[PDB]
Order: sequence, then C-alpha cells, then structure tokens
Amino acid sequence: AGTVVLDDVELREAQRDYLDFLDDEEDQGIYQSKVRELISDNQYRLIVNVNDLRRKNEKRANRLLNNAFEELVAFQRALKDFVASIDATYAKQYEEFYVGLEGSFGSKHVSPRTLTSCFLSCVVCVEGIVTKCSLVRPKVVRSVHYCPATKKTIERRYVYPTKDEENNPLETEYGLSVYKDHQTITIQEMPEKAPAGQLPRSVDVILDDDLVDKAKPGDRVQVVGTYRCLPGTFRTVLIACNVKQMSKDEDIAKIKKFSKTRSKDIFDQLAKSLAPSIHGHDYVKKAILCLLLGGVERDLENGSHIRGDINILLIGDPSVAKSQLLRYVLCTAPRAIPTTGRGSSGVGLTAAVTTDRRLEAGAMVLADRGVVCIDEFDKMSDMDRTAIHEVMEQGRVTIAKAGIHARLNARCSVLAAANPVYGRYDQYKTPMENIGLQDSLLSRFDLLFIMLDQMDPEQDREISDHVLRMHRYRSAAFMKKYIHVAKIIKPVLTQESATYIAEEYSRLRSQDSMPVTARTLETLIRLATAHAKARMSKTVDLQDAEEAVELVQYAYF
Amino acid sequence: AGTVVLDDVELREAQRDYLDFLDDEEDQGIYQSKVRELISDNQYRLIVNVNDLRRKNEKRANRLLNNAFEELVAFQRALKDFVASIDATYAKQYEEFYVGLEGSFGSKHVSPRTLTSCFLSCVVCVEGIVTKCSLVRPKVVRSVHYCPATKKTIERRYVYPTKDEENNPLETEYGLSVYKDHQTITIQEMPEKAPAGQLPRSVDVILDDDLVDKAKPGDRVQVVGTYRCLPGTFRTVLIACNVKQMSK
Amino acid sequence: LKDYALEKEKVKKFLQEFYQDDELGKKQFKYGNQLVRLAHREQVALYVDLDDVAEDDPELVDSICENARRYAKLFADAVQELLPQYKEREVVNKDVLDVYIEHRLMMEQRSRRSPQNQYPAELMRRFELYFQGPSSNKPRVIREVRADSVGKLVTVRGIVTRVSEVKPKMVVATYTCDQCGAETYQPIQSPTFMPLIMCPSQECQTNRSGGRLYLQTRGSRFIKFQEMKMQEHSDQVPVGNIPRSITVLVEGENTRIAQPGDHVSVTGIFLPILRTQGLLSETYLEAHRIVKMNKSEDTREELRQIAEEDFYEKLAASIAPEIYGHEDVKKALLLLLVGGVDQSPRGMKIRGNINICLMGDPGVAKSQLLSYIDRLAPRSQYTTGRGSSGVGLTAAVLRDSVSGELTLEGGALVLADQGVCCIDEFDKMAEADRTAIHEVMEQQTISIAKAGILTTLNARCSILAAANPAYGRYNPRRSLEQNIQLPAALLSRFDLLWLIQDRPDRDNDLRLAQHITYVHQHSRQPPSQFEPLDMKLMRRYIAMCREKQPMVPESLADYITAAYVEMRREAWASKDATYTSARTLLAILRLSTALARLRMVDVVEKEDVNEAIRLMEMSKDSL
Amino acid sequence: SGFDDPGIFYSDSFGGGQARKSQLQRRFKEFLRQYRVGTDRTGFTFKYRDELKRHYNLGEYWIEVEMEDLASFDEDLADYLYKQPAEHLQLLEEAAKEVADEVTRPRPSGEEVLQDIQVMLKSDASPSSIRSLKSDMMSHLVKIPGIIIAASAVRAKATRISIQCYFIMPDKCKCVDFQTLKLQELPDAVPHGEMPRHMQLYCDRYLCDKVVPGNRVTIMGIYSIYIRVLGIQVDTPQEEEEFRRLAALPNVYEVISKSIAPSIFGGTDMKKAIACLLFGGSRKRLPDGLTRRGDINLLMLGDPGTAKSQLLKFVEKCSPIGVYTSGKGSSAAGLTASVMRDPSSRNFIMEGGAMVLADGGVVCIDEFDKMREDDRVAIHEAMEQQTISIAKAGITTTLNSRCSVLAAANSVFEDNIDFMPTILSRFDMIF
Repeated sequence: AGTVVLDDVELREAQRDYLDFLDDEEDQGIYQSKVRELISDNQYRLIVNVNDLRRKNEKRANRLLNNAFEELVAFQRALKDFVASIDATYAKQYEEFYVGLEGSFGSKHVSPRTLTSCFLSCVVCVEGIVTKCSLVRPKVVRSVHYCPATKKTIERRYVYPTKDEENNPLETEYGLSVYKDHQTITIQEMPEKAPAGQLPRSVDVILDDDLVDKAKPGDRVQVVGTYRCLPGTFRTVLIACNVKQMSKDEDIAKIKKFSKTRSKDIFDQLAKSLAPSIHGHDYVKKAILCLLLGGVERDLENGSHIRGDINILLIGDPSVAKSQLLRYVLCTAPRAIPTTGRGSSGVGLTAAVTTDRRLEAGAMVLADRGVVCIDEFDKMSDMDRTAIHEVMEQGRVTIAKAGIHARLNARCSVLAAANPVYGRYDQYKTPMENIGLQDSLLSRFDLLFIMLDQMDPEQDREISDHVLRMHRYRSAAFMKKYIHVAKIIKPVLTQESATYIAEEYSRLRSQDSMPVTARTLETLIRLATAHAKARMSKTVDLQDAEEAVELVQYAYF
Repeated sequence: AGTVVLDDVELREAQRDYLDFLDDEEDQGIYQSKVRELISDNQYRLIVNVNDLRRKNEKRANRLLNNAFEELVAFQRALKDFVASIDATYAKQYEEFYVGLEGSFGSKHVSPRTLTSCFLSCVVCVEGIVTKCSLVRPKVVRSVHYCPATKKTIERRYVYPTKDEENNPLETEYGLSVYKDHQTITIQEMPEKAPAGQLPRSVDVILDDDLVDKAKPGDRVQVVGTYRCLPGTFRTVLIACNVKQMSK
Repeated sequence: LKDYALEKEKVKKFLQEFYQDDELGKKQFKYGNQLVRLAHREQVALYVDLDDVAEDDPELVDSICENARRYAKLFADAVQELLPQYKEREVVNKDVLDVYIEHRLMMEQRSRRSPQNQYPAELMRRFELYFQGPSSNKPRVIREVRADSVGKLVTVRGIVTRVSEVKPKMVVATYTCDQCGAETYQPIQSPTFMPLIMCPSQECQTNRSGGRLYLQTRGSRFIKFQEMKMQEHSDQVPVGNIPRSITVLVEGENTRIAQPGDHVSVTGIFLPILRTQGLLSETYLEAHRIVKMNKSEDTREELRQIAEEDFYEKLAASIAPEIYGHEDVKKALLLLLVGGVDQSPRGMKIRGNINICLMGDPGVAKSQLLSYIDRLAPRSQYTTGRGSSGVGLTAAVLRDSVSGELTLEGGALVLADQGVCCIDEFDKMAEADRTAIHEVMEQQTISIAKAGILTTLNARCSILAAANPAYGRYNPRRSLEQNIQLPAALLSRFDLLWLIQDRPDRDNDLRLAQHITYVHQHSRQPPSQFEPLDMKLMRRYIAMCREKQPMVPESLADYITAAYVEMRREAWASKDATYTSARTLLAILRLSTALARLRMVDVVEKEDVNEAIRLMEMSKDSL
Repeated sequence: SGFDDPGIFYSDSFGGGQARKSQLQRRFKEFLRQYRVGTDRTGFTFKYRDELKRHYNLGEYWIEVEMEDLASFDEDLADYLYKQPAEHLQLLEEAAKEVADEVTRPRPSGEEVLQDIQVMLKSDASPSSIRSLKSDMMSHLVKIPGIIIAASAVRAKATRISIQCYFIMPDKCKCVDFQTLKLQELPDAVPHGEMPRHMQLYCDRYLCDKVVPGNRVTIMGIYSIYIRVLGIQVDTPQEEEEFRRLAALPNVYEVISKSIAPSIFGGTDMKKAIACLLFGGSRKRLPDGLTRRGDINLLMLGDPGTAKSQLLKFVEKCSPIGVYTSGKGSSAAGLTASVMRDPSSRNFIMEGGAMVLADGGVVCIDEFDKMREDDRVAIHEAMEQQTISIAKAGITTTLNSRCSVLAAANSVFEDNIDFMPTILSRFDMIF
C-alpha cells in the first residue's frame, strides 16, 4: 500500500530494552564475549538463553513467548544495532542478522503429539527424530531489476516481475539481489514416548540459512521457532531459528544394592528374566541379554573406527520359540523400533519418494543407537539384501540417487530371524548357505544359533510342564533401569587381565584339529565387556570374561 | 501521490546538474546571493530565470519544459540540498522548498485563446485579467493520525482515515500535520487583443502557499505553472508556481 | 549503483591506452591487436584478465566481483561500440552470419532512439567475451558455494564426471512473415522458449491481419553449448563427508576442452535457472575460462636425514598402523603407492597399470585396509566393488525429469584418473563385469558396435583386486584348476596373486590382543620417537619426493638378466601348482621402478640387484 | 538465467479475405510529397517547401488538402478515396507526419519532437439536402450546409486510455480539443410548413471556435451515431433578362402591393410600405469608423378588429425568411441570443436566438410585448446596432444580428407611451 508508520513506541521500547540487555557493561560481558566470539568465528546467528531474558525483564520474556513475529524482528534489529556499535565494518558486510533461542521453556516445551493447534502463533520447542528431508535449493528473497530503457530500478520483497510500467524488458541485477537457502524437513515423537495405539503427528520444519547442514536425517534434534500457517483450511508450518543436536546418551540407590556380588549372582538370574515363558535355550538367553548391553560410543572426532554394532541372528524350526523371542525383546526394548519382512518403505534407504523431494529415512536409520528387531529375514528383497550388507561394515548408510547424496548414521545392532526356507533339520549342510542366506557374508554376524528339535525325550517332559504352570495364580521394570546405568559406564579393558582370556582363544581355534576364527577376537571384546556392564564395574573381571569364553565355546558346538 | 523510485539514475543526474547550476562558483554567485537573501528574508520560494538554465544546459531546459512534473520535483530537491549545504539549520526549519520560473519563453508564452489542449503537461505562461475569484481556505496535505490504543502512528499523503485497521479510535496530532493555504482564481484574455467574434476561453488557476494575497481580483497577472488534469467530467486546471503583477 | 556512462568511458580508456612490454620486450598494444582482430573477424574469443584491470583500478575489480552479469554485458556492449571505428575494408564474408550482418547494416543505412526499431545487442556480436578470475580471489571449495555467493564471480576446482557432446544452442531466433517482409527477432535466454505466432511487424500493427509467421534457421545466431557435472577433489573432502556435484555450463570457444576424469579450474557467474509451494530454482556455473599450466612448457645434509634412510622402514612405519601386521604384504602397497606416474613419453602407458590381486576377504580382516588405501592416497578417489547396479559404469537411455538428452557418464575406472582403483567383492561381479576388467589387460582397445557403448575409457589408474574365497577356505589337498572352477587362464592374466592362510600360529596370535588396544588409546602412534606433527603435512612430505625425478640405471639391466637364467629353470622344473612365465619379465622391470628411484647415488649401483630379487623371493613360493 | 525475458524485436521493412491497406498507405505518401501545381509565367519553384514550412513556423500544426488538386491531376485516384474515408482517414493523418518529416529536417534544438498534424478535407461539389442524411448513406463523406445555432466551450476528451499496473493518471494521456455545435438547415431547403430539422456537430483539434453562431457555413464530415466533422467553410444569365422586363415596368410598385396583402382590410398605403420592407434598404458602409443602420423596421399598430387573426397565418405563408412561434416559444430559447446554464457543471449552453437565425432577412415577431423584461435590456441594442451583445460577467462576444424587425403585437392601451419611450422612435408609424 505504501503507507508508513512513524516511530512506533512499542518497537522503540523493545529496541531500547533489548539493547540494554545486550550491553553487558555492569556484568562481565558474557553476551559481549559471545558477540566477539561470533564476529571472530564469522557466524551471524546469536543464541540467547531465555532464562536470562526472564531474569532481566520478565515482561519482555512473556511478550516474546506470547507474540513471536514482531518481537523477534525487533530483537533482530537490536542485535544489528549492537553489533554495528561494537564494529561497523562487520555490520556493513552483511545484510540482516538473525537470533536463535535456547534454554528451558516452562509450558512451551512440547512434543509433536502434544503440539496441538492451540500453540499457533507462539514460539515452541519440538523434540523428536527426523523422518524426511529434501535437497538444498535457493529461494529468492529480494530481486533487483534494472531497465536500460527507462534507467529505473525496481525492488520487490516476499508473479515474478517481468514487465515494466509499459512492458519494457527488464534484465535483473543478480549481484545486487539477495538469495538465501531453504530446506523442508519433518518430525515424529520418540518411539519410547509415542504410544502405538493412536495415529502419529507430523510437523513441518523450514530451515533458513546457516541451518541446512546442521541437521541430517535420522538424528534427534531440538527445533525452536515461530509456528505460523501458510495460506478456511490452513496448513501448519514451523519456521525454525535454532537447531541443536541430541547425542543419544530416583532409584539409583535401589540399583546399587542389586549390584553387590556378596549376596548373589545378578547375571545368572537376570538372563532368565527376559524370556519368561520359553523353556531352555539358557545359553541363547545369555546372548540376548548381551545384545542389549555393550558400548556404542568411542572418542571419534571427525572420523570413524572399530565399533560395537555387531548383531546376533537366530535360525531354527517353526514354533520353537524362534519367532517369539523377538517379541519379548521388543516389548521391554530400550530405544528400539520394530520392523519386519519386506517393509516396503526402504528398510535401509530413503527411496527418494516422488510425486511430492522427500527422503524417507528407513528402519535401520530411525533406530540409531538402539537395537533393531527383524523377523522373516529371507522375506527381504535382494536389493535390501545387497543394501543391508553395506550398513554393518563401515557403520554408515550410503544412498546415491538422482542428485540426492546422503550421509546417515547407522549406529545400530540387529536381532534377526528367518525360517530355513524349506529345511526342517538343517544339519547335513553348513548353515552358511542352508539357511537361505546366500552370501558367505553371514560370517560377519556375532552368533548363529540352531534350535533343531533333536530327539531329546528328557527335555521334552520339562517343556510340556513349563507351559502349563505359567498361569501364576500366586520384574519387567528392573531391567530397564539396569541398562541406563551401564550406558554411562565404560568398563575399560585391562591387558594384564585380558591376557589370560586371550590365551585360550587359540585353543578355540585348535578345536577343529581333533565357522571363522579370524573375527572371533572381535566378538570376544564385546561379550567380555557386556559381562562387566552387568556388574557396573569399570574394570573387566577375569571371572566375568571367563563366562564370555565359555559363551564362545558353546557358540560353535 | 507519494510514490517514489528506488535510486533512479536519471533523477540523480538531474539533481546533480541542477545543484551544479545553483552553486555559481565560476560566476559571481548571483543565485547564491539570492539564496542568502531568501534565507535572511524568511521567504521559501526561489525564482530562477529560465534564460540562465538554457545558457548552462539547453537539454535540461528542454526536458523541463516538456515534462514539468519530474524535472520540477528534482529541481526542488536540488534547492533543498543546496540550502542545507549552505545552512543546515534553515533547511531543518522548513519542510519543502518551492521553485518559480520567470524570464522569456519562446513558444510556450501563450494566451488563453492560444492555450489549447496541446500544451498538456507542459509549463505555460498565461496573460490576462482576473475575473472570478474565491476565498482563502486551508487545504490539508499531510494528516498525522495517532492511535492511543495500539500506540501506533499513521501518516497519509494526498476518504479521511477515521478507523484503524481494527476499528480503534484515532485522534489526529494536528501539530505534526501540515496544512497549506489554497485559492481558486480564473483568467480571461486581454480585452484589446481577444477578438470579439468567437467565444472566450476561461482557464482555472490554483495557487499554493505564498500566492493567495499576491494576486487579487481585477489586476493584471502573469501565471506560470504546470497544466495538469484532474480525473465523467474532465476539466483542465493550472497549478501555479509564480505569480507577478503586471500593469506598469 | 552508478552512472553507467562513466563506467563505459572508463573501460573504453582502459582498453584503448593500456599496454605491456612483455611481448619480446616490445610494446605491442596487447588489447589493441585483439580489438583489431575482432573488427576483422580474425579472432572469435576475447579474454579480459582482471589482473591488468586491478593494476590501475582495484575498485572496478571489486565492483565487477560484486556483480558479474551486468558488467559482462556492459563490456560486451563497449567492445561492440569500439569495433566499427577499426573497420578498414569490405567484409571478406567469413561465414553466412557475416553476410547477413553486412546486408542488415547496408539495408538499415539505406533507409537514411526508437525503443523497438533496433537490432538486439546479442544478434550483431560475432564476438564472445569472458572474464579470467583475478588472482586475488582464492579458490573456493564446492561445498562452500551456497546461495550467499549467487551472482559473484567465483572459482572452484573438481573432476569432470558427466560431459555431453557438443550441440548448438540458439541465442537469437529469426522469424520472417509473408506479408511484412521484415525480420522479427526473439532473443532466447532460458533453455525453453515459445515460438511466435503473430508477427510484431509495424505493417501488421496497422492491419491487425493474420500475420502467420514461419520460424527459420538461416540468419539465426548459434553458439556452442555443453553440459558438464563436476565433483569435489577427493583430497580435500573430509573423511566424514561425501563429494558433492555442481552443474557447469560452458559455451563458445571455451568448449571442447574438458575431458572426463580431468582436473579443471572453472570461473564463471553463479546464476539460477527456473524450470517454468514457493520460489524454487537450481544453480549452475557459466564458465568463462578453463586453465592449464603455463610454467610447465619448456637440500643440504646438515638440516635433515631423510633420503639416506630406506623408506621401507620410515614410510611404512607411519602408514596404516591399525593393520594387524603383515608388513611384508604392505610392502607391495608401497609399490602401489608409487605407481607408474613417472613414465617415459614413448607410449608406455602400461607402467601405471598394476593389476594387483588378493584372495580371501575373511583373512585377518584385511577387507578393512582396502578402503584405507583410497582415502590416504592422494590423487586417488574412493571406489566400490559392487556398491550399485550395472548402470553405474555403462551407459543407457531412460526417462529424465530435470535434464539429460542421451548424456554420457563414466564408470569406476574413469572415476579414479591415473590413480589407485579399488574393487571389492570380486566374486559377486558378473561375467560381463569380469570381461570389462579383462578388457583393460588388452591395453585399452575398446571398440564396441553396440548402440549404447562406443567409448574408449582412459584406464590409467592402478587396479587393486580383493577376492573372497569361494564358499570355503583353500584346500591343501586339492591343487588349482580342480578346486577352483574359474579357469586359471583368466586369473593368470593378473600380474600378482596374494593369498593368506590363517595358520594356527599361537605366538603371533598373542600379539594382536595387546596390539588392538593401542589404537586411539594414546597419542604416541608413531612409537619410534617421531614428533607428532600436523596430519596435513604428512602427505606434503611425499609430494616433494616425487618432484625430484631421479634416474634409474640402464646398465643394471644386464646384470639382472644373468640372474634370471637360473630363476627360470628352477621355477619350471618344480612342476608344482605355482608357476611363472614370460609375464615375470614385466614384473622384474616394474620392480626397479620404485626401487632405483629411492637411491640417489648416481655413482655406483649394486644393491638394487639383491633388493629386486628380495621382492621376488617373498612373491616366490607364496602359494 | 531462466527468469528474465527480453522483449520482442522487429526490424525495418526492408525488401519488397482481409484486403491489404499498405498499398493505399503508399499512395497517400507518394502523392503528398511529389505533387506539384503552378504556372510557367510566375516561374518554377517548389511552392510547398516554404509554404508548408511557414505553416509549421506559425505553429499551425495543420495542413489543408484540397481534393480538387487530387481530382485535377488524376480523377481516377480521387474517386476511389471518397468511398470509405472513415477508416482510411487516420492513415492519411499519420502520413502527413512523415511528409513534415521532410522539410522539418533540421529542427532548432527545442522543436525536437515533431507533433501530430491534422488534415481537413474540402470539396466544391454541390451539397445535398438533409434528405440524404438517412441510414442508407451511412459511413460515407457528406456535404450539408446550414446555420449554427448552438456553440459550446472548449472541453477535454481523452483519445487513448491508460491503466496502472489504483487511480487512472490523466497526465500521461494526451487530450484534444472539443467543441459542440448544433446545425440548422437553411430555410430554403426546409419545406414551407415544417419544423426545421436539427443536427449536432462534433469538432476536432482545429475545428473549434473557427465559426460563430449565425454564420452561413458548409459542413463536411461522416455521418455516424452525429456528424464527425472534418472541415467547415465560412462563406463570403438567362433569368436576368426576364427580371429586367419586370423591373423596368413603371407601375411595378403598385401591382406588388395588392398581391402581398388581401384587400379585406388595410389601406393601399398600408400595403405599400410592407413591400418596401421585404426589399429592405441598404446598409451603407462608411469608409471611416462606424457603419450605418440602413435598415428600416415597421411596427404594426392601430385599433384591433381588422381581421387580425387571418393576418397571422397569411404572413407565415408569404414570408421568404421567418419563424412561426407557438405562444411564448419553446424550451428556454428566447427572442434574443441569450445563454443558459448547463445542468451539469454549468459548462456552457449557447441557445442562440431567433433574430440570429434570420441574419440578412426579417423575423416575424409575434406577441411582441409579451417577451420578458430580462431580454429587453439586450434587445434594444441589437435593434439599433444590428448586433446582439452578451451582458454576462466576462463574455464580450457580439454576434451578428442585422435582422430587420417585424413585430406584431396588440397596441398599448407622446401620449401613447407606456414603458419604452425609445423603442417607438426606432420603428415606423404603420397602421
């Protein structure tokens, strides 16, 4: 329209108050030190704790949280002025500065499920995992046009201006024009918190400059921004201003007493606690308890190295608890998501969905730093079979599509099972190809158990009785707290202790004189560490690792 | 109107040329002395001989006489800049300065008979005797409105804004508003030279500030200004920039 | 934001009265001769080095950098306006375009500024203008080119990965009507344009007639056009990243210079393309100059002690330390790290073709080191064995959405140019892929009469092969040609074959458990009191050694020849599974390639004979 | 660069159901430049070189094209053009610009822009009557003469409109002159007993104000619905031998007298004067300054009851020039050239007057005393100075009102003076 506002008092008051907030002269200059740091590091987004804003001026914080657009604009202008006051040249270089928000928000810290329409036009925080992204295209924000005929210049903010007043040609001044990058991604609540009963919520996220590469599909990020609606029926979008990252890291005293070795052995009873209604396979149970535990974090800055992502396969006869064991783990599963069979959504791939571009993160990707339970392995397509191989080796998933190239974290383990296609006994031929899995890459797995229905009448009596007794006319949560404690403990190895264990490793190899030994040194480390993690010890015990060797010893029969 | 152009190079060239004309350094500074006289005498209309404008740059004079609006605005801005450079305080005192045209005009020196429609959007000179005349009324040009509720200020150029965006009351700040006086006069061609056979031509003349009391009904006046048109009935009017009495 | 007349005058003066004395110590009016040639159609491309502009106008250089298209068009117009004053005679009618141009000028003058009554500036050019990046602007990495640098003259480096063939692209389209008799011009800038229907001729403007017009290709202006995709140099891509591809469009005389797999330097204007939920656009680079080298045309003993010490003890000791031993095998990698880049210019391209083979992936987890070779080795790119389908190396025709009209793409061999090529999962490769490797052994004679493949791949890298054991470990009781089903002759073509049998050596196995802890356990990775140093500098130390270019001894060959006589007899007389043939001769000469360069003596060479033998002895009886 | 879009460009026209108009455009161009007229005796020079130049020097911005020149040099060309000039008229106007093109040539810096030129067309053909202005003759050039009764002031009318890419800006549009006239056919063409017809006129850039009400003018234009006026012209032996014999009769005076007035009433002397008025006197043109009245007027007074009612009809039947009124006239048109106020903005309504119509003849004034006093203050002047004046605030226009006066009214009931002891001196004592 062109009508203008002359010196809005609210805007000027906001500018003065925010400038006073940034001018930390009476204090040591925490924000002023941050401003120097950002100028030195060539970054143009200042992150401000909301708690400080409450402390200095509660009314400002209340207005900011209740009114987003104008308050954010005013605070951005205040930051521009303060930076220019500290240094004019840095301000002259750049066009407009942006401000992000961090800290703790009382009522606005919501989950995608909780984030209903009621928080419209208010700054909110959303927590979850990225489920889709797109490539990084630039979107025009200020286009400058020059007309050689009329010697006039026209500028437009945000049908593209192509015609002058009298339809003269217009050759745009690209250099004077400003382009900023743009990216559209989406989120799901964490699996452990999102109920499986009711439908999921998806919230759109738009990233501005300095945020396209900050978050990648498959990680867990915190997004804070203005929640607006792009134009009866309106679609909700969230314009972000700060994104961080997560790093998936009152009964502690109750736990500590459980960890005392003087009373009883906690490991032995714990192993039976996970497969309550399955008789036998106690050695199998110990392995399954091992799979949950184990270290998955190494001091890897800007690179990669040996990892704990090794996984356990289960092959056996139908109705022989092979299918059920997955379910028991899935139920009391920490940070674990189920997927099975075909999974026609790209089990480990983004598939680059068309007709929208979306990159639907797959099952193994959305399960970062967890355990993946997969049933009916042979049901997976050959493409998945080829694809799934690459995940376990380097620890990353590579996807190469039409222009789309991606890096995905694959810090994952697999508890997979499949029926022996048609094989019923599967003892004459080596399982390496008899289980339907074609490649010899099966050797990469940690373990391969065979649960055949061997003619063992003595066991057959106990199996029948065990089913019937389970009615229980007259400890799930305990294991959940256990895994959390071991997650922050790194039971470092001692070479002096390890030496005695390693001595019998050769004797394991020599058993064939009287199915690969060359990898076994890898699985010995993880299994031995797992035993110590149960005891919360920071040092690996000789007795603890000895049971790991026996686990290996009975691992190959 | 209020519509502006964003860094027009042609406007900038016109501004630079007229500013160069104003700062008569190689000459004795006749116009600079006139600027001193107007600053001292508290008058805010500088009369510039057109013959000097031809002598310095015929192209400027031609574009002025052929497209009055843009060139006049640019030259007014140039006068403002020159006054501020010579004395900033005097420039800060007033809002906008106006410029008048005198001298000798070759083919645009016309009579009400001669002043046909072909001179639209061109600077003209009309000679005659005042016939009809109206009273002095104030006309609003920039009305400042302040909203006590929303704590916002809205200003509009030139119905009257009475309700805000959300129908809150608006009490106008009269002082910040600028009002200029206005008058409507008419002219008839000279009795001796206008033939008695054909019908008389009457032309309407609108006077801005500093022109209401300079010409009174019945005198003999020369009017120079812009010959524009107001938007089913289309009437020509003449917005004037300089009025001088005649009857020597 | 400046008066363009002043800038046009400034560039006019700058072009008219600048010179140099580098031309044979003689002032030759550097730009003046080029202008004279352009006026006489003796030169098609005009290059303006911004360095000369900076010598007296740094602010003009900065203004040009801030905005490239506008100054480019301004320079084009200035050159066009400066040409006519240099015309001396009648046009000698170089091509049809000059003929049409001279008739147009003659007819326009025959009828001796109206906005629509002049020829478009691009139609009457017959010259092309480009900018060479000023030396001040440091080269930028492709990942760092974002939306914030749009419209800025930038320079980026990379490797050509997808180049189409030269095709004509239309600048001005010529339309003629059957009633007007005039010429209608429609400049085309986007890759898509809409053919006209109603002629805009002034005559029809009065008549409002049908004015049906027919497009013609006679007098239209055409310029050359190409599509190339460029990917980041692998040496500067972070290990935790992947290289990215950015599209580059090259036009005019600048075409026909890039070849696939070649390192190029590109300088151009970063502009968006529309393709007719927001305002979406892509990015490309309109190149202006692709640059080769100019300088290529034609050490005290008190500071360090590096070259006197064998590299087998020093270079090996800080490369791939996590490897569980097997240093003897690692020695060949040192030969592989050397390669055959330093070759005599006599057509011996096989020097860089070292087809090394390894059998057994589960063995001591050596499958890990294969990836490590590509990353650390410079001038080498990461490669995968069976990481995709068969479309990744060959070419086919499928549907497209963004662009691509029967475009040509490279494979894994082209991906690593004159470097180290790593292929994994050899067994999983199909027979068609297996023949493709075998075709490289045939000294690059790729002629195919099939529609989709007619290329000649520039296989100058080094092929590293790792072979999984076929559904079981090597059988001592069974000899070759019976236990392995693939013909030995196919494997025989390989120069070197390596297999590791995991023997129950308990003493050696003890070392690994202690050795596996040390990695990422402490900061003393080179245990032999080596200063930690910056990781970047380790590669640079290697580069200066390659630049020395020492000379191998020719007389040394005859002495080794006498040794070969005994070696042949004992090898054949054994009649065991291991056997040699004339292919050994290639290996022996190839052995001296890395061995003799290291020793910078140039007086007496004796030790190389035993050193060359010692490399064969480990290869001998390797089983 | 997929966003911008340069304009469409067309080159010069080098090389060379809906009929092509280009050939007609060329024939206009060729004729205007190359045509020459003149005689050998006065010498040979390009007459239009300096004559047209003087026209442009005086700022006329219009050039006259006589069709006679086109007919005389080549009659075949001229015949074709008359058929459909309406559409081709604009093309002719455009061509005139190109011709100027020619001798303008060097324009003194400040005459750089060549302005539009309007061309008026005239013919010496005999005008047709208003009977030819029917629908059949639609969209063809016509020639109708008449007398103009109504005139308007100069207004503004827009030719081409402009929109904003929201108020319409008139300053960027160029307007033209506009005048409104009402034309009345000459009495001779009008039937004996018939209300005279009326036709409105629509002028152009230079047709305005070149004619004033009451003049005998010739209108040339295109009929469409009103006359798109293109050109207006201001005006200045066997039958004689028969007239001479009638004139030479010594007793011709008497015999006419009894013919005009039936012998039912009135003296032969009374009849004798009437014929004198019909001939009228002579307007002697004094060489020095003011002219002479030279026009006698007769006022019919006396006692009533002389069969006056039959006189009113008889005078209508016999008057060569004259108007029959119904009571006190019609609408607001009075007996004198008065003006009125436009109901819309009070722009201009020049209603004219009866005495204007009969300039040069006599007007049959009936119910003379019954006219209003407002017009009287003016009617005194015209009856003496043979011209009516407008007594408005600033109108000095004095139309030509030389008409003689024949006032029929009831006598007023130096002893016989009611309110005008001056008008009587200006008439004759007639019974």
